[PDB]
Amino acid sequence: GPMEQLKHCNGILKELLSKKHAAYAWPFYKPVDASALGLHDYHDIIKHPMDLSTVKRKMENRDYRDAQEFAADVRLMFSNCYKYNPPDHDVVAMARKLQDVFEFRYAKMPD
Ligand SMILES: O=c1cc(N2CCOCC2)oc2c(-c3ccc4c(c3)OCCO4)cccc12
Ligand code: NA
Repeated sequence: GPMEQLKHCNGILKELLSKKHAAYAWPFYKPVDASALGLHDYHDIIKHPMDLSTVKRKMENRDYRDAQEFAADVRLMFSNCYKYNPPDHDVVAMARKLQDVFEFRYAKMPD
């Protein structure tokens, strides 16, 4: 059921935030600070910002009703990176590596 599947989602989230993946997960830890990064068009291009700290707060607050809602947010965060940047940027390479971790473990969710 949704609560058990959400436990698996919480496990995935913990893994994505763990030292194991820190070499490529770090960009996704906190909301993009567009002003600090000089990305003055970021919020014109990205209508729905997302990041792992926001996903974690939503999980902790029981905001996600099912695993599909959680996965849509995680995928939104990666898609924003693919949308904003040229495909050969290092931040996109990091997004792709972290998304592989996410998708392969999400595919192991119990029914
Ligand atoms: O979509 C993104 C676009 C960019 N950009 C900055 C780099 O150049 C390309 C444009 O950063 C993102 C970051 C990020 C966050 C903090 C950083 C960082 C990058 O880089 C070093 C300094 O701390 C995180 C998630 C998505 C993006
Ligand atoms: Na989805």
